[PDB]
Amino acid sequence: EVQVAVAANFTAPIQAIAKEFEKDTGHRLVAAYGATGQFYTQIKNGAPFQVFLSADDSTPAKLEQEGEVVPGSRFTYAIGTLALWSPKAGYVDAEGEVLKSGSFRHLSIANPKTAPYGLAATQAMDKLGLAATLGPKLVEGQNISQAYQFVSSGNAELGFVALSQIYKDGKVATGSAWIVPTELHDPIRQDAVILNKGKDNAAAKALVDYLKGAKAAALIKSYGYEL
Ligand SMILES: [N+]
Ligand SMILES: [N+]
Repeated sequence: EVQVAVAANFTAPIQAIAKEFEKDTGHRLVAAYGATGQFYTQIKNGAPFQVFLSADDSTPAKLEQEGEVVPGSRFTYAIGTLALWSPKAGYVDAEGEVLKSGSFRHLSIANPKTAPYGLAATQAMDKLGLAATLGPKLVEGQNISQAYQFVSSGNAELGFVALSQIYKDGKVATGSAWIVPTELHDPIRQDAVILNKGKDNAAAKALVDYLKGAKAAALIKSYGYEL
């Protein structure tokens, strides 16, 4: 009974939370996935979403200034991490020296105009002093899921991906990765919000309470997010 717009980094997490949420509360979570920025437009245009799980905090804040949000509704549900990643175990070294030494032609990022995880990537390359040399090599996905898939499918040698896409059981579980240290970019604070069409909706209220709950908190951290 709850239409949720879900930033692509949070695709697998919400599919998992949706299964326990349905069983526990009886309300069905119907999720659309995509870039935070694309949902900003859809919401502005009348999309039926009732809850919005952003990959940032500024987009929910922007929507509230423009009257699309229930005041009092904004909270942080997860804090993400950026990783440089390749499915090839020898390719991305433990310190990220490939960004400086590598011979790759394609570096995958999510569209930084719509994807907070892409913005974190361009902040990190900028603070590394590598924006001018890596810029020509960039290939932009429409969201962090597409950016990841470019690397997984071999359309780019490596990419800046969401930790949630490669992390299981407290560990990067596949390929080779460098965890981007936070000082290189703004913390990836991911905020949730009840939208106008979710005001006074029982499933919407149940969901945000659930996201703050014990079963949701354990799943969220199992994908590498901090709370
Ligand atoms: N930056
Ligand atoms: N820091």
